[PDB]
Amino acid sequence: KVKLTKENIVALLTQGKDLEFEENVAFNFKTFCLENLDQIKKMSIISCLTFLKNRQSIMKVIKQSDFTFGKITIDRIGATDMTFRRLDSLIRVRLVEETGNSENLNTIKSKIASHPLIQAYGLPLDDAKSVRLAIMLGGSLPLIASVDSFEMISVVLAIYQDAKYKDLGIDPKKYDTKEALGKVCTVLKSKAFEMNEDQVKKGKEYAAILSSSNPNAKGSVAMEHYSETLNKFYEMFGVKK
Amino acid sequence: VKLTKENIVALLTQGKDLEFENLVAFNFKTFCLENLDQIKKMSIISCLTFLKNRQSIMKVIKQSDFTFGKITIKKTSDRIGATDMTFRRLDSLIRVRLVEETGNSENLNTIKSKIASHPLIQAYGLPLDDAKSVRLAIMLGGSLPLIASVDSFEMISVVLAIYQDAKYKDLGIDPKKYDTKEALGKVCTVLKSKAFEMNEDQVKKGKEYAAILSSSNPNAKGSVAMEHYSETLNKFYEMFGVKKQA
Amino acid sequence: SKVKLTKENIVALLTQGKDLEFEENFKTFCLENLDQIKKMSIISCLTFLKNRQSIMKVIKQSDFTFGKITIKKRIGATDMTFRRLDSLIRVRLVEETGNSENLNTIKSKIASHPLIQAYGLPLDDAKSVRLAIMLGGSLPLIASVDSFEMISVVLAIYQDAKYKDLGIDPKKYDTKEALGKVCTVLKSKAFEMNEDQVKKGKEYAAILSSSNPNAKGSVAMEHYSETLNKFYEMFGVKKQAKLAEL
DNA sequence: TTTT
DNA sequence: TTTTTTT
DNA sequence: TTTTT
Repeated sequence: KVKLTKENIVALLTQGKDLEFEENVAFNFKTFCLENLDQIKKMSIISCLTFLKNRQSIMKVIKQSDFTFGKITIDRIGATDMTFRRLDSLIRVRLVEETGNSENLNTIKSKIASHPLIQAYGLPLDDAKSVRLAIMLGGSLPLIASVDSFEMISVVLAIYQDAKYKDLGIDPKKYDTKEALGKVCTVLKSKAFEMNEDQVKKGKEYAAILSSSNPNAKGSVAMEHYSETLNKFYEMFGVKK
Repeated sequence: VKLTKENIVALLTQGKDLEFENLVAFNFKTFCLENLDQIKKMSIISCLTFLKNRQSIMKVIKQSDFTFGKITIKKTSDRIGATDMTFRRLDSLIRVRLVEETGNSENLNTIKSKIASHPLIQAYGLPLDDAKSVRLAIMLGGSLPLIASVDSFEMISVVLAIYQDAKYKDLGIDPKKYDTKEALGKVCTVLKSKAFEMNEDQVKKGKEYAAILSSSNPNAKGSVAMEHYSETLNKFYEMFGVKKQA
Repeated sequence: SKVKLTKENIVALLTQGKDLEFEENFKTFCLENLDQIKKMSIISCLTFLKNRQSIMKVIKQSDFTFGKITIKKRIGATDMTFRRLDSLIRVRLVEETGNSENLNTIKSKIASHPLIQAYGLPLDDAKSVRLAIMLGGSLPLIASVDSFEMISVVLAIYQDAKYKDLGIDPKKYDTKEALGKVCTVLKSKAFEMNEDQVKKGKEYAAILSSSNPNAKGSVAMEHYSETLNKFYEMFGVKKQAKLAEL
């Protein structure tokens, strides 16, 4: 029995030797969060929301080459290392904190109505919890779930994305929506997180806003615009609209 | 500011408030007007072959960067430009090209004969008598949201979209692979975006197509299980007790 | 007129006014590179299967090179891919079940693999062990190797039927598409299922029928199975109820 | 607006 | 519903 | 514990 590594896999396939892989250190993002979060709080709240909006756009440019910003620069990742998903996740955790201040919250909610991911969910933007979910959308749920009080909002969003992946236009091949939820629970069990009635009810408040979201708007305002004519064709075919 | 690497380093390193912009506004009708001439250089028999072998042809194109003539599919990733050529954009051009040829008697006759053996055809039990019926056949399997933006193709798109929506069970359409409500929903967005109005002429035109669809004899399945294989496959489903055959 | 479907033929289809038609091997790939994999230990092979998913991520980490062979992660017909490696090893392992002593080693070791026991597959004879080697493999690839046709397509059907019981996610693995691809392979080699091949298939199907399938998602999701299911049903149909006070 |  | 990181 | 819509 040998530790599962990259150099062992090349030897597995090239040698007549009998090899097995131990399976059975430890990275904590919450601990990582406590460190680098102070550094991201020096970012402007506006600079953070631009990051969320251009996430995929910013990502492609960063992946062009070794990307260096300040003293940190973004294939086995060390526990102190900064990753794009880790940068994204810090920025999201940071922003949720600002939803406790009314002045920042108004700017966030208003600007947060203009995200590409937002409106696609058709998520209602009413209270602070409504804003936090918007900040949550598109983030690395396995990472963020490890931060305290972020456990339920993470696993709740994970299930909704798993359930409604079609409506949300989520390609299961591009994004494994089951695996994501599977990973979240792995993280919660590592912190021995237990889901009590308070956490579950807290989750249900989160869950409510997600049910009230409307994943497809444009396609449902044009259909009703032509519904008089559309329904006349429905009727000729089997069933009556 | 324009999105660059130096603006991103300033986003993360400065207490300054920064902004940048994302996707490309695309209009298939314009794309069609441009690239349709390049597709007119294909043989009509070659076009129907493309349609008949759609899935097979796609996979080969998707193996690598595919270049033909001036056109290149550029494989995938980095999103898609409004000027760029895609497989679906290619497929839809070929269908649009074919539908125009239905104004010609000799061409109408060759297509009608050649397209009668396609797998998607026969699955609909579509009768091929007149020109309008043949257009519907060319239409089958095509990207209705793309083709609908092209002039005069609005009604045939939305009527077929609704029919697929009503008869999606009879047609053996998997709701997970193809959301038949979403598809109709996209077509109307396209029609509404060009301010298409359904007057009595268009509605009357729509009904001419719809008539052809009621008279059609829709058939589920029509997959790649041989007439030699259907008999043996279902014995095993029954062995697992999961066959509905009788 | 009728031509083989290739990349140069598709360019000729689109760029030439000539009339072209089509009208429709890994086995060859198998005969070549399998000898490279035969130097592996049978135990090393079973380690590969057991640790399939984990090893894959390490391989997908970068361009993976072992011996003369390298996995990039475009693909040549001769290039080696992860699935091609996995399928080679599974074919290799099936050959070794023709030897009684090796059959014991495989039977003993593979009895502890996660996919087995999830199937609740009983391990008695050689044919039972082959099905065990078969689990999780690429059915369309392995189907192209001779004499692997029936075990491939029978297992493909069992999975299409029992995907619910096996805890198989239709989103991650299209259980119909897989079956569809296997038959496509059989038709491409013009495979015929006579009474004997079906009799052979029925022998396999029997063993899968005698199996008792029990699957649960990973380790942690089963630990949280009681609380998790409560959340799925709240996102069922459509509901917008808010909860106000006065 | 994509290997539907 | 052959080629891919498809439980 | 990664460029996962």
